Amino acid sequence: FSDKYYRSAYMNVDLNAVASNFKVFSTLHPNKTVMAVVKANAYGLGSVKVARHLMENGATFFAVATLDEAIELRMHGITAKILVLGVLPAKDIDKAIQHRVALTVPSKQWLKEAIKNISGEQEKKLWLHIKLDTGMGRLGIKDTNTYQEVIEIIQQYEQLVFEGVFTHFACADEPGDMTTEQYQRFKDMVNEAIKPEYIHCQNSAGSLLMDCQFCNAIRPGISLYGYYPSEYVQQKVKVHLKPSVQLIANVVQTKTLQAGESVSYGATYTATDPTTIALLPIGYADGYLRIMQGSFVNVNGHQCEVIGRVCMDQTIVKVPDQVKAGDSVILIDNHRESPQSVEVVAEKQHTINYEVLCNLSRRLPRIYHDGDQRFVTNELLK
Amino acid sequence: FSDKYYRSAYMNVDLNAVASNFKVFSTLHPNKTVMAVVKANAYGLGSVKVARHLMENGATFFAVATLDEAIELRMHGITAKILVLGVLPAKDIDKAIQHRVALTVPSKQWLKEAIKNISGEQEKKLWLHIKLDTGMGRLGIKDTNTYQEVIEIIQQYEQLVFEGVFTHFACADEPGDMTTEQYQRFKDMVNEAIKPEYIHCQNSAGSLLMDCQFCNAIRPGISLYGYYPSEYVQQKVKVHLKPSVQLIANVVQTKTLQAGESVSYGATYTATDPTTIALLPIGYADGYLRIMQGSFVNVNGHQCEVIGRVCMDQTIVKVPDQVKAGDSVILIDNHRESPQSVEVVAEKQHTINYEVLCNLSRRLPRIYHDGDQRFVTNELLK
Ligand SMILES: *Cc1c(COP(=O)(O)O)cnc(CCC#C)c1O
Ligand SMILES: *Cc1c(COP(=O)(O)O)cnc(CCC#C)c1O
Ligand SMILES: [Cl-]
Ligand code: NA
Ligand code: NA
Ligand code: NA
Ligand code: NA
Ligand code: NA
Ligand code: NA
Repeated sequence: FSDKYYRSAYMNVDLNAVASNFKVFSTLHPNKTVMAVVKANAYGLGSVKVARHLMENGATFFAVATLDEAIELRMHGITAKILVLGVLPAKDIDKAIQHRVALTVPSKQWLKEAIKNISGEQEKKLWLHIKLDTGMGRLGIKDTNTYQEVIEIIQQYEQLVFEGVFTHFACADEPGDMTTEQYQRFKDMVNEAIKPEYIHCQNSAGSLLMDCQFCNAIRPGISLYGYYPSEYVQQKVKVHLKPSVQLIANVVQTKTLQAGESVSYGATYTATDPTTIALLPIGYADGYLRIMQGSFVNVNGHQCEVIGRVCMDQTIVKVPDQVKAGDSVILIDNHRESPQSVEVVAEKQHTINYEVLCNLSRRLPRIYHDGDQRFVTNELLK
Repeated sequence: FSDKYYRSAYMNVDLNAVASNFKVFSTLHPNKTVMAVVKANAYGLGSVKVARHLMENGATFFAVATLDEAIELRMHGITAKILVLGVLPAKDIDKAIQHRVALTVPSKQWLKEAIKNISGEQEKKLWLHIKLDTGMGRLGIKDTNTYQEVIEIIQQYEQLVFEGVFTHFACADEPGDMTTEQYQRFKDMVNEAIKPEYIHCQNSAGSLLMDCQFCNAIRPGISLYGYYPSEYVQQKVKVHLKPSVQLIANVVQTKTLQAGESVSYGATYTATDPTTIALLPIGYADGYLRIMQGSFVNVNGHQCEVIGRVCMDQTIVKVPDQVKAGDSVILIDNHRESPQSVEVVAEKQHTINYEVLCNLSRRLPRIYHDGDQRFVTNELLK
């Protein structure tokens, strides 16, 4: 029954906006493969639906964080190339081979362990992308000799393929020399060995700000979904990105508080004079976190304050008398210049747009728009 | 049956602890039905597994927030009584009837609309619990005349059953007279009409701090899972609750930063002298939010600082030289007196324990423990 929902709170996900943003990247980098980053459930949009729609618009390569994410894509019909960006436990190597998923090599020791765990039951090629650390300081190979040795090991085993090499920028969304230094260091390492088929270093910020002619693939994530990685990037670039997400809830009913009556846990809001309130069927278990108290939402065109504590499943809003049961409320709006933009919500949460999206929980249905056609995913009813 | 998982980051969920906490409440209130609150996926633990286990230990009644949650329980074999605590859209009334789910009545107008939407295709009884507002100030009937009229409407339709009446405390977890006042107001209203089968007002805090002899059912949520609703409640009561959750990740690999090398986005941590770091395969898309930077985690017995920005899928920790790949890291510990307790994590997040648990995302497998038996749910592969 996963195409039905029974509470009027949901995310609208505009797949046409996503496809449009993908085309912007394709057009900016016409000689590169766009390796769409759909990790973390496509940043809360739903990786299965996003990846399927992107394949219909010409995507041929995805990146995810974990093998679970890659297998989830394979099980739901994705036949594109997939790279797992995290480090797979070596004992699970045969599953990556079986499912035709490319893996990240973080170190020489990982590769040696992976080789020891290949049983021979899965005989297909293992596709490998070697990760270089050029300044991010997480896992990755830092020295050129190690990079060369890993390639030489791969060359001694017919089953192992050196498919790609990559790095990742730490500060591409802010001004400074770090990004150019990382890119030059990447080239310096990659130029000391045979070149693989895929060479990639650019996230959304990198892809929006630099050509990087040396690379032949890019890895945009957040900007596919229609968000600039930072304000600095938005200010620097001319390309228009289309926000893909709205968060909507309908007023269940309105109620009148009299002077001296409080609302919600802790009695943290008390009416001074007759005040109309609206109850919304959404709360912090949906990802509309407690810190959202004091924000404004858009109730049928009116800017209305969230008052009292946000509850697990319910949120209270102070509203004008015209507001009635069934009115639509936009809590996250699909426009950057909006008091309900993802960025404004991120500022209220003292965080970044990425986290606002990731917070949106499994309890929210996703309602996908593709042209006239509409599709609903409700994870609870799987 | 049991799912596989391919990244070493997970939640341990101790079902024995949950059953033990349920028994504490049954023993505190031996003449009451314990209506176990398993809304929001049992506060992140997994409502299907929790509810099944509680039924095996004598639970006969659950409460959830939404009809989707109730149907999810029914589809996975739960045959207990279930009350939806939120307001169902009136158009969906036949689905509640079909699935034998009790509904909350918030107002006379809702009931009239619900009645208009009953088609006759589902002929089974519709079980109703009337919600009274005694101070919480959300939806609910606040006046006695309206309460009586709603009961009189229910009495005109053979299909409709007045099964229960309830209210909810705003401030039961803090000192003050509000809770006693609400309880007396509840009794004053309920005593003006015929009494239904179920009479309930106590959440975890209410159940721990008051007998409420007038009521014949209680609605504990967070304390079933082993957490006190507040520090005040913990300080006031002698009953020991057993925490049910650990959040675990294994070190993928360690690495040495030299002086002047930075880590993660924004280069927000720079080593002053040779520093060993560990990479953990968990991040803010898992619910370990960015604000956790600067916290301590427990790496194989050693207290270790989270350094640099927490990423979507990866977290960096500063570690002693003894730490190696594969070491277990406790990020949330199943002990209240711990620097990794849920309450300490909640303080770092500037929130409450409830939200820390709700934040734990669908990407984390839940590994259930029942004695020596172990069972895994991994939503990505479901
Ligand atoms: C998430 C991520 C991206 C996309 O970043 P945004 O465009 O959303 O800012 C690109 N590359 C990697 C690989 C790093 C590794 C391993 C990501 O993790
Ligand atoms: C969540 C909730 C509970 C349980 O609260 P805790 O024990 O976890 O503090 C009890 N009752 C209601 C009904 C309110 C309504 C409608 C809950 O929503
Ligand atoms: Cl990295
Ligand atoms: Na080879
Ligand atoms: Na190129
Ligand atoms: Na709460
Ligand atoms: Na009746
Ligand atoms: Na980030
Ligand atoms: Na979350």
